[PDB]
Amino acid sequence: MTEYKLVVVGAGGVGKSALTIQLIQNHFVDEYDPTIEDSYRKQVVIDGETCLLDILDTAGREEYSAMRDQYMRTGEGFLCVFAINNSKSFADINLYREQIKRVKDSDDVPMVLVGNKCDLPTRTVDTKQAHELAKSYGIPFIETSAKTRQGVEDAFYTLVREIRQYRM
Amino acid sequence: SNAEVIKELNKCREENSMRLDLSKRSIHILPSSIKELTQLTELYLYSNKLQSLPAEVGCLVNLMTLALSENSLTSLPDSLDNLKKLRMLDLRHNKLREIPSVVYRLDSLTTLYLRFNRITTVEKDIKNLSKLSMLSIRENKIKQLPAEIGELCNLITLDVAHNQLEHLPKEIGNCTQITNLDLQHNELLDLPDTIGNLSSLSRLGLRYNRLSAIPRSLAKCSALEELNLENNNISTLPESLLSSLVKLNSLTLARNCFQLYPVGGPSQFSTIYSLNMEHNRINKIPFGIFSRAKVLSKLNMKDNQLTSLPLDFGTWTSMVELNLATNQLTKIPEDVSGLVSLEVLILSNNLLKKLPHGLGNLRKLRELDLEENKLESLPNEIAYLKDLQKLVLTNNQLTTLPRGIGHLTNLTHLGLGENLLTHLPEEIGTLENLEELYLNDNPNLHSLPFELALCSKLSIMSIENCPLSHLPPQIVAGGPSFIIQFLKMQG
Ligand SMILES: Nc1nc2c(ncn2[C@@H]2O[C@H](COP(=O)(O)OP(=O)(O)OP(=O)(O)O)[C@@H](O)[C@H]2O)c(=O)[nH]1
Ligand SMILES: [Mg+2]
Repeated sequence: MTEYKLVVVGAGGVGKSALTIQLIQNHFVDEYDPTIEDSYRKQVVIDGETCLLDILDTAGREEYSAMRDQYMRTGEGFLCVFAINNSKSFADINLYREQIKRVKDSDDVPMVLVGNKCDLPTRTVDTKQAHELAKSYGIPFIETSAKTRQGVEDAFYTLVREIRQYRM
Repeated sequence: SNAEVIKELNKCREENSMRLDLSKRSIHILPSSIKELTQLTELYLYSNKLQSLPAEVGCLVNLMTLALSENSLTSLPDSLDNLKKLRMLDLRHNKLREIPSVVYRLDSLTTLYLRFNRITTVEKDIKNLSKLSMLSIRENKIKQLPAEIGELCNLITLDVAHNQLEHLPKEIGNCTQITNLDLQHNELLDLPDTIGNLSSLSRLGLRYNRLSAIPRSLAKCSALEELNLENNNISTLPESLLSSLVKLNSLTLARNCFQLYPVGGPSQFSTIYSLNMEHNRINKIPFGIFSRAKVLSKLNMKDNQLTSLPLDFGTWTSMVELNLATNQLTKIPEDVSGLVSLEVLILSNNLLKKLPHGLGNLRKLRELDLEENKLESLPNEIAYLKDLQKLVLTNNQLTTLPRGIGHLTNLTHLGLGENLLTHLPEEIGTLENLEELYLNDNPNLHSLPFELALCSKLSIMSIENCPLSHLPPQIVAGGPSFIIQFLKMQG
């Protein structure tokens, strides 16, 4: 069957592991355990297609982020994740996109901007900024919440659709 | 298979690529022909079946990244000294009983992952790897760290979680650049006082140890965002500790010997959004202890010695989730009506005979658990909990439900098991979103209301050990769907 190699990048603590496990195991991880790397293979049906998702959960902290270039080099689509209560993580979004564009050596790379932790009552990132930023990249933007599962399927499935457009 | 292994080695040197990726190829023995690939700067061999590395790998002098995670290596070739430019060494998920002697000689290493191994010794030669910024020996069998740990003055993260450390060498206070120190799931009996030197320390894992106290010098780690001391032998906190951690988001003193609240007054909870104190011996919550905790939204007092609540407990207006399970509470005060921002209220395993009429003022309440109490009656005011979705009343003395129970238009879970209950109200039919109705172990329930069929989404239901003698024995012998269709007929 068809496979989609997905990579989740973003600053440390934004929710990359909680989003993946929410999609893969249908539950919210409350504890924080920093990631070096974690890989998953999960079968799912998107828009009628039975396909296999190959999710690579990368590191956000820099000291953990050794070998981040190689993980990005093999991925086909990227979830660029930031937390809406962490303005530093949203500023880093442009750094992750440029690092992806250079390791893949391509201008168009299937990519989706993700704003996590929308369940939180107070935020520090303007949704108007994220829509504007993703618009200038040519990629979609999706507000998610790994605690309430809001938008979690939307994020990964939209990325898969962006990979289809690339292959087709 | 092996066909791609030897042929892609020639493919690498023909392309003259500075990167070889032989991962997930089930490789058992790396062929010696890799000595020709001296232009390599990255060699990825993770997720294979290697048990040893060939000596010829020591020819790759230009190597900077060596990924050997998820293998079965027990040592490394002593010829790896020639890799004088190696930066990161990933050896996690292997079978090492000690750090290979050659790794203590790779003084250019900045990143070293030894996670998930059987390592028992950290030699004093670890001081040679002083350019390290990340040292992860998580999930090993290490019982002691040498004092030479203090010469890794570039460390940002020291991950020694899931080991058997009984003491931390006091020289740890010399790794000033540390922001992440993970010591959880060990056997620490105390902590060195020099821990206050790590002024950049923002994340400190101490849970699941044997600590009996916290050094007062921890007040110098004012960058800490979370203090989680779960599962220890601590009873008090040093003077002006919690007030000093001006960036603390959550405090977790669960599973300890706290018989009283920590001293400091209300000024020590002015920054936490959460507070977990479950599984202790606290006999009273101090009056006014939360008069300055204006962001505290979650409180957990489960499994303690609380027999009553403070008089100003009704002023906890910023509380969203409150857990008072497993205590000796005999009464809920009427002042509970002031907690208008409460969304989850857990009161299971207490001595509650009845509930106050002010309970109906919890407009935001979404989940109410009262399992294993002594409830003789429900207050009529439960009808005004418009936002309630889960009500757990299992194991009580309830004989009747208030007829207003049908006003719970958002109720989806109703647990009425292990009660007396002579009957359900006819107003049960207005519970539109009801989905789970547990009625098991009700020896007095000889009938079911005919209006129950109006609950369209009612899928899960248990009726084991219920007489239901007014209903036919053949209908009740079937199951939930049998009585589901039976009630639709007569109506
Ligand atoms: N309220 C809320 N908290 C979240 C959400 N997602 C993650 N968290 C919390 O944020 C913390 C970070 O979670 P992770 O998913 O491990 O963050 P990360 O991206 O994997 O961090 P790194 O491993 O360092 O890259 C965790 O403690 C979670 O409990 C969310 O959607 N809502
Ligand atoms: Mg992670």
